[PDB]
Amino acid sequence: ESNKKFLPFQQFGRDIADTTDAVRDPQTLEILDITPCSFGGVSVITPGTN
Amino acid sequence: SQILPDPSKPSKRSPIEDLLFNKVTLADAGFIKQYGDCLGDIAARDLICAQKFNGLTVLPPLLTDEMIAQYTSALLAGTITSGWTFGAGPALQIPFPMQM
Ligand SMILES: *[C@@H]1O[C@H](CO)[C@@H](O)[C@H](O)[C@H]1NC(C)=O
Repeated sequence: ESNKKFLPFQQFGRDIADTTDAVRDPQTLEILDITPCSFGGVSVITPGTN
Repeated sequence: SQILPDPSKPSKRSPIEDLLFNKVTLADAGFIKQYGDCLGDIAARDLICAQKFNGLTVLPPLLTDEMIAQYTSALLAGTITSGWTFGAGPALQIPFPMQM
């Protein structure tokens, strides 16, 4: 759910990197926010294989 | 007193070091900028979350500030209680006016 106050003539929301982050549902005039799913980096710690 | 560590404060830093740390403003310290913080959605999207969402990350340094402060305090104590003797071998005691 989005707390942004869209103007009645606006349909999309963009960010700094020019990607859509807020959307309006075509059926119900409701504002939604899109967030990328969880991600991260993995490191492996090991001694020598001998 | 202005350069020795202050035991009253938790981080044990001298007043001059306190002023130096307060003067410099840091953006990201390599701490845990948790994905929960970015998904908090406080309607104020900073540049850090935008950088994180595109594959750019910042790693923390190996040595913390407390360890560097400890090293500085050890150097100060060595140069005050011994002079230049501890830099070439065992530390030898000497009164400060005689050293000066
Ligand atoms: C579109 O149809 C659905 C199902 O009949 C209805 O619930 C919805 O309100 C309609 N959309 C609009 C904008 O009226």
